[PDB]
Amino acid sequence: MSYNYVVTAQKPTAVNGCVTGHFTSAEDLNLLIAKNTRLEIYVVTAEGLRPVKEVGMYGKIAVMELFRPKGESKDLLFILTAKYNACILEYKQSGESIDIITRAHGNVQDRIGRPSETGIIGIIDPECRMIGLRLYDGLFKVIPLDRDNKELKAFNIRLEELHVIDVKFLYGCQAPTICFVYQDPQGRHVKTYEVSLREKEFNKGPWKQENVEAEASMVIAVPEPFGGAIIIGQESITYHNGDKYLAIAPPIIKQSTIVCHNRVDPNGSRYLLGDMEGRLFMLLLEKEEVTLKDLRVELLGETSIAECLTYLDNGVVFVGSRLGDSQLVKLNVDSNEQGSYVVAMETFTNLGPIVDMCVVDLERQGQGQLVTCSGAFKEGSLRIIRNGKLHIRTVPLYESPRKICYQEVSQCFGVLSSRIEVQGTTALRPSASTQALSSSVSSSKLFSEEVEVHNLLIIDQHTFEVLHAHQFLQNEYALSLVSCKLGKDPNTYFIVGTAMVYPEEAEPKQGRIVVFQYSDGKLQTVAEKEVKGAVYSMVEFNGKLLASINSTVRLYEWTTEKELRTECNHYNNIMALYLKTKGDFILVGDLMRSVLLLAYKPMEGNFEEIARDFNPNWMSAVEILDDDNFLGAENAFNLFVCQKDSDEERQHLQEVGLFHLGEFVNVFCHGSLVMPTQGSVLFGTVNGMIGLVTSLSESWYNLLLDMQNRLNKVIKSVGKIEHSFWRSFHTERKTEPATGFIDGDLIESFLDISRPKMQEVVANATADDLIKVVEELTRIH
Amino acid sequence: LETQFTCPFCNHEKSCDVKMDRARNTGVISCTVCLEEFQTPITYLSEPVDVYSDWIDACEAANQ
Amino acid sequence: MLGFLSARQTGLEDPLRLRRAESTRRVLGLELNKDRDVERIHGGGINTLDIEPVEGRYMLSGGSDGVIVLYDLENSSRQSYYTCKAVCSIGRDHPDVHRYSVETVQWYPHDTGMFTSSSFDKTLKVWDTNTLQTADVFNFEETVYSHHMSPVSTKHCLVAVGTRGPKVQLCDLKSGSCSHILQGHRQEILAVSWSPRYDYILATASADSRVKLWDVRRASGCLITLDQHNGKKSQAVESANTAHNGKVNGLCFTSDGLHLLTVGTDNRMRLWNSSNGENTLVNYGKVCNNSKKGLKFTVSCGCSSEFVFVPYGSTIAVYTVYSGEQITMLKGHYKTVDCCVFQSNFQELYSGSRDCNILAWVPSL
Amino acid sequence: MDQKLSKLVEELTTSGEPRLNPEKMKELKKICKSSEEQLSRAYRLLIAQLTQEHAEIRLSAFQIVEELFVRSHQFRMLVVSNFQEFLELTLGTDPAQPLPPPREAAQRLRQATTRAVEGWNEKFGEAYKKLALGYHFLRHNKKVDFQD
Ligand SMILES: [Zn+2]
Repeated sequence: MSYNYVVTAQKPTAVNGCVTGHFTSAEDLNLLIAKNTRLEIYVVTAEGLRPVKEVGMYGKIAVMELFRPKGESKDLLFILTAKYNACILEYKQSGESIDIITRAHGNVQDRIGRPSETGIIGIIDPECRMIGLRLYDGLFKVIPLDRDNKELKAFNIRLEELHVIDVKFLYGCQAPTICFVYQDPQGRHVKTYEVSLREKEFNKGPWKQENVEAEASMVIAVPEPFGGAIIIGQESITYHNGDKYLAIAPPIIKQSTIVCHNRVDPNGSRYLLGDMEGRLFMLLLEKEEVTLKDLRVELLGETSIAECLTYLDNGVVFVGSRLGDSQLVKLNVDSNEQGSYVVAMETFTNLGPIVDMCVVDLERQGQGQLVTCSGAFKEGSLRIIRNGKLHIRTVPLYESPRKICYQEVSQCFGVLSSRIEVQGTTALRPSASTQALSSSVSSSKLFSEEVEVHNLLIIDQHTFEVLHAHQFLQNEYALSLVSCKLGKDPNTYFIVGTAMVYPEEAEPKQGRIVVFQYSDGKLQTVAEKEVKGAVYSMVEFNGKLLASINSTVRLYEWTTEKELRTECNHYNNIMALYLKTKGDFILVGDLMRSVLLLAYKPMEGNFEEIARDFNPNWMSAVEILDDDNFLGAENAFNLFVCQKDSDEERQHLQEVGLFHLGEFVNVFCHGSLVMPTQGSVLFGTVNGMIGLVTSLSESWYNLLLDMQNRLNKVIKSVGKIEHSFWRSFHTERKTEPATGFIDGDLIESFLDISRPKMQEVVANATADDLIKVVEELTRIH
Repeated sequence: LETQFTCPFCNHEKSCDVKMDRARNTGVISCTVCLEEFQTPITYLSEPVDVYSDWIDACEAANQ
Repeated sequence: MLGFLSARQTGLEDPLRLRRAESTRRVLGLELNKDRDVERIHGGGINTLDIEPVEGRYMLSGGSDGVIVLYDLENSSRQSYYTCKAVCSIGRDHPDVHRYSVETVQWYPHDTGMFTSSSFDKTLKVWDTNTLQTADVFNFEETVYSHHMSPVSTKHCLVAVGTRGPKVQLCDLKSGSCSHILQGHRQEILAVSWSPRYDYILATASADSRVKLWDVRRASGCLITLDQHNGKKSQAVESANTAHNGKVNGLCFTSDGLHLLTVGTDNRMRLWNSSNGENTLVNYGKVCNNSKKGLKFTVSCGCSSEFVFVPYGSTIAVYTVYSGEQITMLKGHYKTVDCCVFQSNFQELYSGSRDCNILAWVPSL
Repeated sequence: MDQKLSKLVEELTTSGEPRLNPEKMKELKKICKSSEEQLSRAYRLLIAQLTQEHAEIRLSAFQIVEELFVRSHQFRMLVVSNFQEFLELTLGTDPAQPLPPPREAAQRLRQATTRAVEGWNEKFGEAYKKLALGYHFLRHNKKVDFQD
């Protein structure tokens, strides 16, 4: 059995939800921001935001909504976790002490059910008579609130429409009325029901179903003066009240789909709307003496790519982003002479989707340094991270970075990047690839709306300026990058694996491996090799190039002629997406077969499948910890450690460790951010968390385990969620308890308790010894 | 002599029908329920009992 | 698909999106297996297959010759080409072998240490998988057409058995009580299936052209009788309210258990709201079946769109459950296909037919 | 270029000769090697002939099919695509679809197709597992005497 210690080096930074209201006090205007596991409570002051609390939920917050039941002095907060832990929380401040008391809690996971495509939806009746959850197709779970529960007993109402896009509660309805857009083979239609808690079933809605736009994707419940709802689609905005049918098709919203909204006024006379391209629009409801007269949309300006947004007051809008830095912007009454009324007041750092990252000992110290490809289309950037607290630099690229590698000899970073051109083609903005000192385009003899143009950026590792930007072939996606010297020649090369992407196919049939050399400030194409598929991953393997074309993991040798020559192939993969190496061994992360311990036997010259895990885990990343431990990340936000067992049963890798991280790990890398534990594997996630995995010894792990159980007995979670449940390995077809992994955050929380609670933890050595142990554990990050 | 027989495979009574193709000297016995089929040579003296006989014999021989 | 990987890495799309989209794409690319084979041991047609619900590794197969073969589906060899070897076998030399055709075999849910097999020899045998010896036997006065254990019951462990008698038997594997019966059918009960959603809900399809849903805890007969027309042709319930215009010889709850797929000998498949038995009027066209016994067909799991794989002559017809659109015909069998079982982990299919073959269909590429 | 091909195939099959006349068969070989779609056009010609009611014509069509099978690989993929119907039309496995007259030509068709299927199982069985399935089905389910 394996022994692993996971700890959060950097807490998640991507905001997946933001709600405003009066949570802390009846007079305070609170901003509650849900970063993946962290709930941050700020008080909206006249300027900026004053953090009042930051709690760590044992759960990925999928829903976060504030509601005020009748007779309640201040808002209660409903949080649903991705593992379906529901909790109603109240803020209770006793002088200096701050407590988030769990007014109610429960688990609303149905044992069976297809999780809905559009994701978990959570809504609350505007009069706070119930909570409506859309977790599974064909069902609509209802948690009554008038029946004051402490267990959140819920009941499912069967919903005849099986593909529901969005759903809201309508305003000004005597009965709880849901209005939802759903997809059937005839098209997309908006329908209404009136939920009955007594009969526990739907009833005919106030107004019948109406056929809406093909991409009608958003429902906005308008307040009482207008009533009804507004449906936002890709091309049009419609407003329904049962007999009022207003419609507009503003050409300015056609270019990008609207993905978020928020109500500015209490009466809904104005709404904010963010698109995926970052544009912020104001949708205005013009009243007539009340009914609704006409709809207008005006482009306020541009912000970060907003996952969510919330109007606080005084023209201040919090734009919470998953793909870039969150923003606190000001909506001026008058334009800024560039057609934009939006002005950024503050920026909150967000390590966006950390797609790739490399540890570099830059400045020739003994300290590691993480250079991470963070963010996405317009918010893409490089982030440089050191221990100083964690200091984070930012190098805006204005295009999505995909891969990064460090070439120490050339004193530069090779960064794969991708930008969107609309039309032959035109760039939507000046991106880092276009702003290089020098530039080049591939002229390859091998091959002969909006499109993605992929580039290799050579970036100076002192000033982080784009020394060079080599654009790839038309419709060519660069997938992999490795900086290594092959064969026996001394030159160090940037080797880029690519794929030819056309709309007519689902899997690339064409691709090439291009060997560049960066010298004299120029990127010469040293070599090429047409291959018959997408080169998803490449790695240097004992001076050779181990690549993974669609399903084949094959090895190329660098000849004296400076060309790549195949030496061996392995075909027993669905798609070998991830490749790692230690010695003669290779670890192949597969799309859904999840690992394969391969070995290159040099005495013969082919691969040998040493072992495999036959559990169907869908992979996101993979790493090699020890000679016989293999870390892997599943797409269901789990870590698992496989071990070469000890006949044909020897070919079975045994999952000796399981853990639910709650984060989508995108990349592993050996290294540490500092100057007792064996090894150090940093990992980067989609929500921005950077974590760290280390191997422990047996007795120490047992002692730590004991501490984890004791703390679970002592420390009380916010939603009364059991820590073992939160860290239980979870997949749609499997559920196991955590084994072989110590939650470093929980252990490090041992410092943040008072001495009587420590003595409670250490009832059966002394507390000071364990304080020393946890301090030493904190030293590694 | 009955013409409908219990099937040795599914034990359904009178579920087996016998077809005598005399022109080709072949008898075909087929169960309606489990769709098991068997073909044997036949002579002009043969009867459905003989075809069912050859089927039972073939079953017992193959099951050794 | 590189778009799918990019969206997953960048967090644009939930990994759920890539997982279910790729599962659907794999199912659509189902084809005769290029490098896979299944060992042939049945002397007669395979009437039933069952891959174990946990770990999806081992497969049971009951043949018309009465033998039960236990296969390992994992490629424990290093080659890309492998044969699904037979681990165990209730052969003709076993002391407890079924004397006639095995018509249904089912792994015990929640644990692979036990399975069950019902035969036309009027027996439902419960086998210990380790020792491979009959742990129990239930004898019936009339031949068994089908049986099913609840895939959900942590509380009860009842086996619902449909024989040529008009009564649905409920055999308690907890202390052996086969006395419980359900009254309300009139001819042979050709199919039975527990709801995957509700613990005590059992759907039974019989040759009287009727499908009944029972709450086995209840004392008042069936809950719902499925009606083609939902009330257009309404009559006092003595012979009306038929699910099909022939024998209803196959049942299958969808993956979520909110709908029920019934296939009958009127060359029709129908989809029913499992909560009130209302016909959803999904067409499916003409689904050729003339089987005089139960027809075993399965639905897909863990995909963007649910699929149903129905034996269609000597082929497998793949339909979209909620639209009825015909996906394809898997065409590799030489005689009528008796059963198909779906491996949900890798979107694979295993079909047994009268030609003494178990054919594996794998996604291409 | 379909007219001459339909012609040549027609004189080859309708003649009823005991053995394939060599030079026009060589013309068929050349002009079938010419193009792949036209090779498959010859395959449709053979299939349409094989359904038609005469044992000698079916014999000629089957012997052409065997020539292309032993001579072409895409032909092997194309014919294994519907080997079930190929066996139904050659071997007369289904009692509801026996072989036309005359009896001598039908017997020669049975012998020739049994031996050709044996050769195909030996030579291309591993590359086409569906051919292995068909051979196994013939050898046990239909109990075809390969020693006859
Ligand atoms: Zn029979």
